[PDB]
Amino acid sequence: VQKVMIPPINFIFKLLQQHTPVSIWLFEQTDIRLQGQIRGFDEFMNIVLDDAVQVDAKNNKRELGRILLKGDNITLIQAI
Amino acid sequence: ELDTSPEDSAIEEDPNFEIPFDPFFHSEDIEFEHTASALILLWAPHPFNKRSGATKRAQDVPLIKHWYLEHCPPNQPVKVRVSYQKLLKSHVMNKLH
Amino acid sequence: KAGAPDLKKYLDRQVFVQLNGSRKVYGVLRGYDIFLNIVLEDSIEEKVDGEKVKIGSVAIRGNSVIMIETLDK
Amino acid sequence: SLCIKLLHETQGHIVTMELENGSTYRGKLIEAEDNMNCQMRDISVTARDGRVSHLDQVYIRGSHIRFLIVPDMLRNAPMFKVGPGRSVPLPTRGRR
Amino acid sequence: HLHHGKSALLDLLVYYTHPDTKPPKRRSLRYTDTHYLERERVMSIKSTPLTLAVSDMKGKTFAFQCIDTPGHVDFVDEVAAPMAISDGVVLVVDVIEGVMINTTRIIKHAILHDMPIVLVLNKVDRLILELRLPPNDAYHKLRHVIDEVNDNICQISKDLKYRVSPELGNVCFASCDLGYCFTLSSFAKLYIDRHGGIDVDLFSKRLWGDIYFDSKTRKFAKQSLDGSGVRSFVHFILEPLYKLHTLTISDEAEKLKKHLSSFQIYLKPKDYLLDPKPLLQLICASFFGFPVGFVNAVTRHIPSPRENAARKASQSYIGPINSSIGKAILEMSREESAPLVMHVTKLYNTVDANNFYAFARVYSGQVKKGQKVKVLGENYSLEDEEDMVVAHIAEICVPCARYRLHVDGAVAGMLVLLGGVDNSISKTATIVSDNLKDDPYIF
Amino acid sequence: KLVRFLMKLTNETVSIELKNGTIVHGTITSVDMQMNTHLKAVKMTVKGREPVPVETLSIRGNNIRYYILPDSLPLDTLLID
Amino acid sequence: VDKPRSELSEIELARLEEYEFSAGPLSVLQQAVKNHDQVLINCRNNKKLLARVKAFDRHSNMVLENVKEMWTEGKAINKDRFISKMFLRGDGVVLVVRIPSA
Amino acid sequence: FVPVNPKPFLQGLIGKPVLVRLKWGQEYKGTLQSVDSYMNLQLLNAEELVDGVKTGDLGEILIRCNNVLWVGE
Amino acid sequence: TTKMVSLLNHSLNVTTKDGRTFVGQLLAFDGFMNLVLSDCQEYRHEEKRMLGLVILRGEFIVSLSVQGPPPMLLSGP
Amino acid sequence: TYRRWKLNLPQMANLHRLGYQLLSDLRDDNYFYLFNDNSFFTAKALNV
Ligand SMILES: Nc1nc2c(ncn2[C@@H]2O[C@H](COP(=O)(O)OP(=O)(O)OP(=O)(O)O)[C@@H](O)[C@H]2O)c(=O)[nH]1
Ligand SMILES: [Mg+2]
Repeated sequence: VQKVMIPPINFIFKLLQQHTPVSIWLFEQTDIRLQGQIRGFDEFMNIVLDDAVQVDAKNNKRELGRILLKGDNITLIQAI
Repeated sequence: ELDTSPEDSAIEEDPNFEIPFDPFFHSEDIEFEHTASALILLWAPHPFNKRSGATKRAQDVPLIKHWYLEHCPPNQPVKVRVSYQKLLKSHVMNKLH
Repeated sequence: KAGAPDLKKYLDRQVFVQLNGSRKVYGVLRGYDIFLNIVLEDSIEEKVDGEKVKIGSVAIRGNSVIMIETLDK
Repeated sequence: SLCIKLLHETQGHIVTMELENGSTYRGKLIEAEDNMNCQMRDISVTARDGRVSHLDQVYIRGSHIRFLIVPDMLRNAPMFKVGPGRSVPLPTRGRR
Repeated sequence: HLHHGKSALLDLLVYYTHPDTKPPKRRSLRYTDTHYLERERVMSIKSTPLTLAVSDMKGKTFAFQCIDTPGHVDFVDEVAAPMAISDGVVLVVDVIEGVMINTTRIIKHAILHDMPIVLVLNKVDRLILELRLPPNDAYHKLRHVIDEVNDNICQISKDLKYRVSPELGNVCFASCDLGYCFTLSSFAKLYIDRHGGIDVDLFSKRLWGDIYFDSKTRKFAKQSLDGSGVRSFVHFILEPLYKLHTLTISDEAEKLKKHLSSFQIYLKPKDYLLDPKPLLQLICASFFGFPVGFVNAVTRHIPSPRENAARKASQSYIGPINSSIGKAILEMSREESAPLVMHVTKLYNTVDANNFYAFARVYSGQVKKGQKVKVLGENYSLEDEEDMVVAHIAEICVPCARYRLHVDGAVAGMLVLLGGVDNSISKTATIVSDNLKDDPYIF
Repeated sequence: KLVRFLMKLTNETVSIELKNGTIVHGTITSVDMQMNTHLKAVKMTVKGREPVPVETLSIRGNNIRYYILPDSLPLDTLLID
Repeated sequence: VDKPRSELSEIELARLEEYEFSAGPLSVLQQAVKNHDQVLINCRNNKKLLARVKAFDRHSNMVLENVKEMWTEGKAINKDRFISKMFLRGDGVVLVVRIPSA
Repeated sequence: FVPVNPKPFLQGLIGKPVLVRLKWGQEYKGTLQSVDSYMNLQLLNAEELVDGVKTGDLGEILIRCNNVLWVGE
Repeated sequence: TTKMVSLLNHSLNVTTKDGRTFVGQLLAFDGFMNLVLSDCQEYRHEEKRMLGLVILRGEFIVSLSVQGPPPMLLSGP
Repeated sequence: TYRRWKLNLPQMANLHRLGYQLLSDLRDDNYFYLFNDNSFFTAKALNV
């Protein structure tokens, strides 16, 4: 009847398989947020993004393409 | 009366629980070459269960004291029984004083 | 070496998380890691104004978690 | 670690800690870890400005602690010597 | 039961908290005997109390007020009387002998009085070095003993609250002669400290009955079809224990030296050239440190006096709970304004048989030396107001078996030795304060 | 490893600007491979504060911004292992 | 070299350590020391460092002699400061840029 | 359908022109030819694009690992 | 790190990352430079507050100094 | 001077085997129930 615990690494792995768009926050930059498709990650969860657009508080989207986001900055990972 | 055994309960959450390390002494075996003899010596009479001592003098080792500290063997003649008893009496007097 | 945080009592409960920079997120905890990386489902985000925007499934880095709070009596 | 041992000693008492924000927490410590992650109860939060709020159950991550005010009567807690391999300060009886 | 090792268990803690004490030449220390008669018969006859500070698995220090009871059948007075001012029972069972008649009696009387029980399976080393059972048969023997104890519990109350099982952290495996007393959690933590980060509770709850570990999948199975896996407890606990004992015993200096070097246990070269038994004691005291498993089990599964005040008041106290005295008992107030209520269930001889010490548990209030108290007998009531005796308090001590710690005053929730009030007390008595509200009731 | 260069040099006056911007000036007693530096008879100058001297003082390794070494040191020889 | 696995014993850790300066990003400090080139270094407090690098660490802990250090900040005024010798903790480094001597 | 991990992503990108972003607003352009395990990187003929404007040329650049925010193009 | 031991039971002032200063008697320290101070006073900005028994984080600590010395034959023929 | 000795495990086992005729085989001490020293002292005192 209990629900099985899911560790975060498997959560990101699942997101990788489902190709779910994500909304990545940042460590201190509150207003800048990044979105795109996740394409690869490591144990330190450096995130390799696809279709990375730099969305802002006023939705000032800017196309960044495929980028590597160093793990030190990701505060939150959103599912769509 | 337990509804679910603690065993099935323990397994049923995260059946894929994993631990990578091995027990502490893994390459060894629970019985070595000299284990049987070591256990035999562990429960031996006083001189033989030590491996370290202090080299008593030659005359300070009685070698047959346990023969008469125990009971007399049965079916012995009268004089032997009396000898057992008298040696025991001398030992008791020695210990009392 | 490292050590597993004690959070089994907080699993599958309405929990409130404070992040760095005065962030605040609701949700029910669904997992945790060695570095206190947590996973939330059906969570809700608060802003400074206070309007509640549903945020979704969430995987916060543990480095940013300030506190984890529950409200039940 | 002697400081972590004293923190564990605190468990069950009322300890005040302030985090990297500057807010101080007044409550009963119920759990502690080697990382100094703490669990608290009946907390009276005093923000940096001075506003007083109240919390019931918290799990403060240890990396964001500045210091703690341990109850005074713990100044007599024993500081055991720690050998090389031991990870907890306890009375010793073996070689070292 | 008799000679099952309950005094050796307390000697184990005393050896650690008192560095000056050393083992005797030809026998066990048997600290907390302190009677020339008991040292002659080599058995406990009186229930000597002992208060000392012990350390928890994580480092917290508790104040264990343990009372050592006799194991002989005839001396059950010394078990029942101190058990009325105690919060739980620590049951020591010899694994080789098993559950005996006195163990059964203690279990029945403890469950009958709603006392939590912590089980200690003593003399484990006899399974390895004396009976020479293989690890699997040893596991079966331990499990059979625990099942027998649980049966004796169930004969009184089938409640699931009273249940002893290692997976509940309620059972300690010990060898007080060799000097270790661990639980499932103490080995799970002992593994974890060495090998990194895995939750101790999740690991420890999977180290009991017929949960099987598969060495290739690294997962805990349930049945282990054919012989793919071996029982988790045997794989992770009993087999390492056997190998430790055998490495020490079997005269393998270099292998043991290397293995203890891996554990950062370093011995002087003369130490390997020791008698087998002190070598085992040294290895076990360096490998297993302070017996923190027993301390953690006792702290978790035996309520503190404040938490146990309600049960004590409901069971022992016979007056009305709604009164002022009853309320003072339930809150266990420590302030001076509170009524002083103490229960005396024992009297102890001085080092010369001249005067007695009253062994009391301060249920509420405060007591200072020189305080005026009125002593209530075993049958004092509204009909019989003539059993009260007004008496002073001469000296207050904290018992420590072979000595006493004198304290100017004592506080609620403490077990203290009272001097100066012994003349009117035969058997049991209740000591309340004179300047108190009317209608004092007895326990 | 190059921190060994720190403990090869000892007992000489050095000026340190710490991580907070403060400046200290004194002779080292001993420095650590883990970068804990011990200072004696030093000159404590807190940023935006009046300078104050103290007899002995120690820095945590993370707080060292840089050093100011004297010019009387055999730098070439001191760099060898 | 074919050992970036990051699970290595001491010998191969040292081997990768030397190879990293043999060819990796930190290699620039090697020939900067050998060729004695001007390098401009910026700290995290907006301070400028120009000097020769006599030696450097794997943590980029560099010893600098003959430093030309300028910091800017009333109206924006630029000021300089020359220190004969300094030890720099690699923690504060944001960037290094080499000025070729030739 | 083929996931590319960070280290493979950077080593399969050696010699290509990229725009690195720092934590603090500076973005640099150039070509990289050397990245080690700790992901601090070296550039050639790089220039400093403050606010997205080409002000000065720097040449070859050593960037410490932590200071970057992301890398792309 | 043998010098670190020599400051036990001394009175120390510790300047912190925040900018405050704690003065008190050192009871025990740690590898991460966690300091345990007894009868600790807080130097904010100077205002005096009694704190008591205080455990410092390692990161919080910037520098430390000592203000006070540690508190305190047979026969012949 | 011969004041302390230290023997191996094989050597002690061999000596135990070689002198097996002249040592007891009890290892229990419950054999001497009323036939131990203190019982003899008691019997001497009571004249039984
Ligand atoms: N082999 C072995 N012997 C033990 C162990 N623990 C205790 N003993 C021995 O058991 C005997 C009885 O020990 P005691 O401490 O007197 O036991 P007890 O429960 O106090 O006996 P009573 O006070 O009469 O109940 C002594 O010879 C102890 O040395 C053990 O773990 N292993
Ligand atoms: Mg006893």
